[PDB]
Amino acid sequence: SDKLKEAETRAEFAERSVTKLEKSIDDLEDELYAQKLKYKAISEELDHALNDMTSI
Amino acid sequence: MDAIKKKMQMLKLDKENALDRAEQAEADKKAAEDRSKQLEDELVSLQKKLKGTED
Repeated sequence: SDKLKEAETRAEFAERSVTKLEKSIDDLEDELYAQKLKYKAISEELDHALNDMTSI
Repeated sequence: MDAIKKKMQMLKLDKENALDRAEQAEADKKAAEDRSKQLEDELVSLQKKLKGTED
């Protein structure tokens, strides 16, 4: 019974830790999505300036 | 970006104004030279008429 309690406690902590890690990776994935949007927008604006200047 | 576009627009406004002024000056030169040459032809005809009167 004592060993079962110990193992259950460690497994519960492991579940909590993996939940925290999954939330953290969600946050960082969202941040990378935002920065990818930033690069898309800046490249699009540079292309717009290029086409405006080449087309006067 | 942002300032680059505005600077390009300034460089284009200068382009349009300079080109328009050049074209207008060229038209002015054409008109003025045509005026001068027609006056010279009138002068020539007057010389010939004077010659006939002298005869």
